[PDB]
Amino acid sequence: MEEGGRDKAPVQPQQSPAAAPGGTDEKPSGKERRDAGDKDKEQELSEEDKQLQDELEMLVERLGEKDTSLYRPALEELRRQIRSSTTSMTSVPKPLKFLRPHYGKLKEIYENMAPGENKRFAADIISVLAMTMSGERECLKYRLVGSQEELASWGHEYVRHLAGEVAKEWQELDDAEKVQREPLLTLVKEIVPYNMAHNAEHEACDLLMEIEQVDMLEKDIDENAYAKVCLYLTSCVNYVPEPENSALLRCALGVFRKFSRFPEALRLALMLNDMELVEDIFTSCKDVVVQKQMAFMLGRHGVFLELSEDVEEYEDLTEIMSNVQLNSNFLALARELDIMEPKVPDDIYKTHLENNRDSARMNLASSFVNGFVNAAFGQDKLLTDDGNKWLYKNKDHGMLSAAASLGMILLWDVDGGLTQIDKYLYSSEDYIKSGALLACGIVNSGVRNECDPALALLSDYVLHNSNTMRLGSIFGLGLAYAGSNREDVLTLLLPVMGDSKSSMEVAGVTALACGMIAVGSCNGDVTSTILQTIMEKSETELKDTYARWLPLGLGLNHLGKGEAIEAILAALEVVSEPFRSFANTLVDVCAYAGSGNVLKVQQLLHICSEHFDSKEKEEDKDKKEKKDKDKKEAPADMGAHQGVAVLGIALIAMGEEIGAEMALRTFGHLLRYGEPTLRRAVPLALALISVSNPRLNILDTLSKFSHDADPEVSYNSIFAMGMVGSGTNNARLAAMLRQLAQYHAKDPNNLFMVRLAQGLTHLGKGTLTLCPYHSDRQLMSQVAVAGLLTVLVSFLDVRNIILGKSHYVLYGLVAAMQPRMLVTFDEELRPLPVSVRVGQAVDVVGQAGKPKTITGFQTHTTPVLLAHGERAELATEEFLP
Amino acid sequence: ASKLPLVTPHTQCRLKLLKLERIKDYLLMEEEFIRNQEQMKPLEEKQEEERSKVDDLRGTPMSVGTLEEIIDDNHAIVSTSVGSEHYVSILSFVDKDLLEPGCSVLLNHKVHAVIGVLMDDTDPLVTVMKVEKAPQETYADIGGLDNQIQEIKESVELPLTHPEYYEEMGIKPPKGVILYGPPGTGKTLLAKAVANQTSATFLRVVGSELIQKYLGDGPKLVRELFRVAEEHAPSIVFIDEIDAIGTKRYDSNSGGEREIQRTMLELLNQLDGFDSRGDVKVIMATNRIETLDPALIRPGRIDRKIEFPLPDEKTKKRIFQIHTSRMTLADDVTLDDLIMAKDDLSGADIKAICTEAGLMALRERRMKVTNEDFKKSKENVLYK
Amino acid sequence: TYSRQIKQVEDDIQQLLKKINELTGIKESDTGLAPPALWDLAADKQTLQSEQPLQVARCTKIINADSEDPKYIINVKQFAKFVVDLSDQVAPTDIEEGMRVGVDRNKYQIHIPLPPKIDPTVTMMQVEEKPDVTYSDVGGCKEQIEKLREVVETPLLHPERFVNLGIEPPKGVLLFGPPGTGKTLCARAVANRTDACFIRVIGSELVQKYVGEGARMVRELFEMARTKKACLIFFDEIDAIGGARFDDGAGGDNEVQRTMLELINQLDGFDPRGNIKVLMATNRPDTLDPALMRPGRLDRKIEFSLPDLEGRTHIFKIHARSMSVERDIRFELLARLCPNSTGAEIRSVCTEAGMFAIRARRKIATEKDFLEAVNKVIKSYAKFSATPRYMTYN
Ligand SMILES: Nc1ncnc2c1ncn2[C@@H]1O[C@H](COP(=O)(O)OP(=O)(O)OP(=O)(O)O)[C@@H](O)[C@H]1O
Ligand SMILES: Nc1ncnc2c1ncn2[C@@H]1O[C@H](COP(=O)(O)OP(=O)(O)OP(=O)(O)O)[C@@H](O)[C@H]1O
Ligand SMILES: [Mg+2]
Ligand SMILES: [Mg+2]
Repeated sequence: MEEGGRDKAPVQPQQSPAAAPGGTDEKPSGKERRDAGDKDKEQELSEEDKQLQDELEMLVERLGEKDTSLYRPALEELRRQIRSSTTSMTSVPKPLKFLRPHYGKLKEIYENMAPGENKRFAADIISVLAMTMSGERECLKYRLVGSQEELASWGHEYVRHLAGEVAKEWQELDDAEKVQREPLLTLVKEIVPYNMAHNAEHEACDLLMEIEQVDMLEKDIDENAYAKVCLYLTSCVNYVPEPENSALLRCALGVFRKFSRFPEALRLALMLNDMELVEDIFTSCKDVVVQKQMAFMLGRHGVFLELSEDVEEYEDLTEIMSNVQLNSNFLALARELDIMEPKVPDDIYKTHLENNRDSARMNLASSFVNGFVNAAFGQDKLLTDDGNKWLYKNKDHGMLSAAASLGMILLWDVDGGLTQIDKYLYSSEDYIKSGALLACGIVNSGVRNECDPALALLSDYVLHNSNTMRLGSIFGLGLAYAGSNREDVLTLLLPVMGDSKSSMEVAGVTALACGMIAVGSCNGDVTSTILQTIMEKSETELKDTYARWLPLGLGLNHLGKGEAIEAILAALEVVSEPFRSFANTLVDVCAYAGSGNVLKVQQLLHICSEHFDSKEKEEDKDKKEKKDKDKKEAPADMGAHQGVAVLGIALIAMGEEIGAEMALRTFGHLLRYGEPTLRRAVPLALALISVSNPRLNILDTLSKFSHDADPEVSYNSIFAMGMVGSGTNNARLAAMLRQLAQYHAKDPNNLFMVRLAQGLTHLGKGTLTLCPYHSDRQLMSQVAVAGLLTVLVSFLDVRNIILGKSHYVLYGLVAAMQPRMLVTFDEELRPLPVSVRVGQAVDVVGQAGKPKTITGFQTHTTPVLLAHGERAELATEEFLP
Repeated sequence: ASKLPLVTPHTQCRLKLLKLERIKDYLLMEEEFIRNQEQMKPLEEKQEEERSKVDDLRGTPMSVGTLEEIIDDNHAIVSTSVGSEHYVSILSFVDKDLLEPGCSVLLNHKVHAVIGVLMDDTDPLVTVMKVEKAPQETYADIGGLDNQIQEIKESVELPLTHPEYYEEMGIKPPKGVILYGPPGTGKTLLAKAVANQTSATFLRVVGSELIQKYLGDGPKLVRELFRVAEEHAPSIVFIDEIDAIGTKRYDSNSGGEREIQRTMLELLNQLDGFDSRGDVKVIMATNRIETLDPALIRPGRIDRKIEFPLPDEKTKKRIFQIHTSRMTLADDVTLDDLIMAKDDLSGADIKAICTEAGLMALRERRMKVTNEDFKKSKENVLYK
Repeated sequence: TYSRQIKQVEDDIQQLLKKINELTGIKESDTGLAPPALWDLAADKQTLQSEQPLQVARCTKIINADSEDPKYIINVKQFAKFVVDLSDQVAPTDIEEGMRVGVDRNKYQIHIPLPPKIDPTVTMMQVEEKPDVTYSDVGGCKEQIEKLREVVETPLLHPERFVNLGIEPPKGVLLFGPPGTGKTLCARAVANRTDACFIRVIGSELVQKYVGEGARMVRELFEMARTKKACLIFFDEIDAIGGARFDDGAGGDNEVQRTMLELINQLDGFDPRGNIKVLMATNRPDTLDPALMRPGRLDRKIEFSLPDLEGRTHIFKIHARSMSVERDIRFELLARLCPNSTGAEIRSVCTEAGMFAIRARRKIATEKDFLEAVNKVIKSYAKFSATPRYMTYN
């Protein structure tokens, strides 16, 4: 190495500050001349963002640091000229001049007074000169100022203007991914007070650039997947006007406002719907928005689209009523039956040739052979010989379930379901009529038509003096009205559960039926339920039939709300002994369908992890784990893996009753995708019998082994299970379970929908019609009472995987697309890659793939939605010669 | 243990920070949960009590045995070292996932029950054909060709180093490469350069040893070779002088000429069988390409064919420049006179002449090289 | 900015995770030991109830059975032979002579029957897995695909039409043609579609070092095949296992002929294999033995010929439908430019055109790239082709 001679920066820019103490007095001209010459030299040497190790920015603190210590503080006669060249130049190196804890000592140079327009020599720099110093100021000093002293000195008045100018400057030089770096200072500055920060930044972003908005939007929704309660309420309301003011999408609003509907306020949802109705220019965007507004993302929306011009545009809601439903039925009849699907395959158990080398209970499973594969108008004429012959011999519960299964066979029908039901309805049986009415209620599910709100099912209900034909008269009607919030059926059904009659099971299912309809107002149902529970469960210590049925209605009435005030009210309203306090952990968690509550998650287990479980609060920890299954359905692909690891290392590895009996019931709630991790963890826990524990529990685990639909090639594995089920695992308790698990795999056929997450991460209800299956399958030995009936159609919230197509006004084009893998790309570079599966290209409207993203070509540009909706319009345009 | 691969922000973004904080909180809570039971209901050390119990269960001697067949319900037939086999059971602490036919297992001394499973001990072959270190310097030592170097780079290096160009256009890289030309022109040299640059495991084998002295040994050797190449990693298989199996015949071969055909059929299957090939690249080289079977070189097995022509006089000057770079060469000599010493001299003659001249100067205990040394060296090396 | 904080929080949480994992127990390098949380069951009952209640139960092979009240003769392969009897828990019905059984170690009395030998080098031949091709990827030869499908897979799917009509379907099938045509790929598609076994055999595997070996493997192959109900055998590259019987002068190529004779015998004569269907494909069928090609073993003789004109356009469409190409290229001209060629050369054409586009800079190829690819892989690599001499099958 060579030193001296060329080392002029460590000499002149070190001797001028060294003689500055002697030039401070009796030298007015030099005090300004040398100051300006040093400032200009350092600025010119710091203008380029390639020579980070400046010869002046680092060689000045060796001996001029003590000079600056005696220069700014030890002068006491600061003028209006030297300060602009002094502070502006001492604020640049001071971030790196001192040791690591320098953040607390920025007020000795820069926070005293900002000289003029220092951004002039900081515009050519990105994250080196002073925007790093701005972030340092906002990180701690501004944080400690705004934690409790928002009204304060200069550290809050003009600092906001400097932050705004820095943020604007960020997207000026290169407009790179540093725009995503803009929120880093924006979020750090006034974290909880993000509302006014976003309000100030919205006008800047509107006039910044059109293209630089969509990426920021994506980043916003990426940071919307999790936030503090106040932070969520602020950001999810602040991101609303972005696609409207800056961008002109006008179509991605309503779909992306589900995060701001319930969490912010239902009045925000109302005003968003009103704004969408205001912008009725496209007359197409509106159709796409309204298509998925009853059974896809939300419901009960047919109360706002009855304005004065219901002709073709505002009348579109009417087509969303049932015309779109009939169109979907016709699409299922045309693009599925005519292509690959025959009327009655019914042969998954008829592949028993390989196996080689009489109870009527298996006949129940035979019904599952018919109903599951005969979905979507799989009507069978004289192919129901088994059901026709066995509906009148034995298995009253099973015969009722088989009668009800015909409704699931005729899924999403309004044409003649009741006409077909009438063939077998008039029989005067204790269970045929109830099952027929449940099938009828299944048939018109989602249609919400004037089929039978109080005409047919109420006629059977008003005679509520029968064991069945009175109970089996409320599940179907509740299912057909699950998405509505009409209070007429509410007032009709309230006396049913308020009857205080001897019908225990009827009142329990009434609680389930009524809860799954309303999720918001009507506290009268809450009061009636809580008072019936007080007057019933208090003076008894019987089994948990009420426990799994009464509080579930309350949870459904208080589902999806992060305010936690409802939870506090419910918990303090029903304070009682621990057995009476079985609902303490039900309502508290029921308001936490999807959110980030890691604190609540750890406090769930903090009260009682095991406590040695001396046969005292088994059901308490059971239900606590069941409610702990939440936050894994849509954890933004982060919390699920940690949760499954915790379950493996904590529950299954060691436990007493939770780990060894119902710890696997979580996987059903976890996901229905199907990964080899769980596809081997479940088999490792199921292939071994281990008769030591309550064997039936393991049987229940097998019932959820094939909870994942979308058949794949490992199905033979389950056939192997049948082999070990031939001799072992006596059929009297597992023949129906093995059969239903086997044919559930292909029960979807090619039409599947049992995940409850549409578009990006909006779950979209579903839970209401899913939770009861998991919360009723706690004990599988109770199937005798009505196990056939309950399962027979609990999962009636099946929406199908058929989505992408055309849906044009003429609907002439069939399909011109290209499928590929998921398409989420982080902003590592502005040009982005996301799908690593361009190997496929199909032009059909068949299966859309589970982890699959479909794009287009041939110069279409997708001017309808371009984001999400699963009902793409495929607008055509050719503005590219 | 691969907790979370989604760290694609790779910066100071609030998303990555929040994810890391939530991961830390989850880990802390699970640690508290897994420690509470050891603090409240230990019932055993569980760190060495279970280990002590296990060691007490298994005897101090344990013998090796060969599996032959396994039943699902935890027992199997194990052949003892002598040969007599039994019907012992299987314990629970044996992690029944390495249980495979043919693996040596650790049996108890008394009841011959399976207590453990044993890792194998490599093979003699693997050392024989595994290249360890990069031989010598990369393409900067070749010179002259500069044309097919890009072709080789396109075939082997580019699919591994930048697997993004192909995915944009959606194609599979070309599969096979073969190099042909007159002898002594730089084929093995290019192979050495590729071996130096590459990062995958490099396997080399000559064609003259594909022929054995018993019946059915050749196909066995071929199958084992591709099994080894498959079971490691992305790898490169290099076969040199294939035609040596079709040109020379040896009396040590037990069969006649048909076992050569059987070996050929086996090799053809291995190149393009109906099993999933995986990720293996094949490089072949010969100087008599008009004799081997055209069914071995069809597209789909070998896709690229590269010819190495005789050097030109510009390349001759470049080669002389390369091979006397560090020689203390006197000023009297001139390379132009040596260029047309022979009409059609190849690459190897240059190095031969240079080394022989160096040795001749070494005899007289000198340092410089004069003209008469080169003049006698060319006669010594060329005219016999 | 706060890198020194986030980096240390990551490192400390990683160290905490490692510490808690060590606390749970992953250290003390294993020689075949399962995780301590998985074998905790074998702690109190298995130690003292899976050790003494069970014994070694030597394996023996029975010879014959003396009649009425029974005595048996036992054989083991290093100890002696014995005369023994049964126990109370085994019935005298399921103990037919010629099957391995379990025998106690001190009193030597029979306990349990066992399955027979399978010879692991023959056990490995089961596919146990399936490839990923489909009938939709074999374009150009629809007739051959249909002809093969109505023999291999239709009778197993619907074995009721044939029985009612009284027809007994054919059993064997042969596929022959020049190289690079689609035989092996068609076999892969069949293996993917089916549901029964699929036992794959390469001809060159039947060559052995000693005398009287290949016949054995053939015997056990058909035994294991008969164990199942109904499933398939695939024989690839037959022309390596037997050409013809020609012995002259010194006996040469003689043992392989014995293997071929055993293979022939197993297919016909004295109760044939029954419900087993074979499928063989070859390259030069002019050397096959006349006794083998007789129908009753090789009922069908599907032939694969070079695609005519529609086959070429169809193969181009299949192999180029997943790339970034210009919107207005016409493949019919490319089909017209290569008269006699196989699917392999067309696949090579597509890949080479893509490589030419990558060569310079572009992202989407043009027709000039395809023209250069055709003018380089068809007309310049013509000194290295097999099709002129294999269309005469020599
Ligand atoms: N193009 C060349 N550039 C540099 N050196 C060369 C060249 N051609 C030949 N040589 C020299 O000749 C030697 C012979 O090389 P090598 O044996 O690898 O050639 P080859 O033609 O592949 O041989 P073979 O055909 O006999 O297997 C090289 O080691 C090098 O010293
Ligand atoms: N009709 C076709 N449709 C699609 N691809 C084809 C067709 N014919 C050949 N190919 C392609 O060409 C190649 C044919 O190789 P394949 O393994 O099928 O040949 P083969 O008949 O077994 O040959 P050989 O007997 O020479 O080993 C494969 O890459 C395959 O994709
Ligand atoms: Mg060589
Ligand atoms: Mg082949």
